[PDB]
Amino acid sequence: SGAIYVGNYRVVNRHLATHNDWANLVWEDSSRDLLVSSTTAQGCDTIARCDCQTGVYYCSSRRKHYPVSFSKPSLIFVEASEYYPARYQSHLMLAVGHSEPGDCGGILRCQHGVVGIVSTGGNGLVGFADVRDLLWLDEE
Ligand SMILES: COCc1cc(C(N)=O)no1
Ligand SMILES: [Zn+2]
Repeated sequence: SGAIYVGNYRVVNRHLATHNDWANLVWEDSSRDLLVSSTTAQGCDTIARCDCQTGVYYCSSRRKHYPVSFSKPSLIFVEASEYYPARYQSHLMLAVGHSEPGDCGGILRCQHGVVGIVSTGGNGLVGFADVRDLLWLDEE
């Protein structure tokens, strides 16, 4: 589990979005595993605006943050997980690291801020849903 709290937006994995999220929906995209909802209180996070390929992510299944190198966001085939069938996911970055389903929502960060959230795992990789292209998160 986990979210990004930027301005008055909550960014969650689409597959972990709650009824309140859907009832306060700003934007969602199944192909990216992302959903954004409204918040009453302003959040503490800053979104990275960069093309970094190194950062640090939180792995809840290890209670640890790990430094990783990651691929640029792309359209990637993802094998079946407990929460999605095998399918293509867009805007996905991969690193070598540990990720189980419950790790979804952990933040990947670089020197510029939040890069994305854990979205995929298995076979010794962790996949992150990028948010750095979502420039509208920084206003309004
Ligand atoms: C004026 O409150 C609007 C509102 C409600 C919510 C919510 N419940 O998620 N977020 O913003
Ligand atoms: Zn960066």
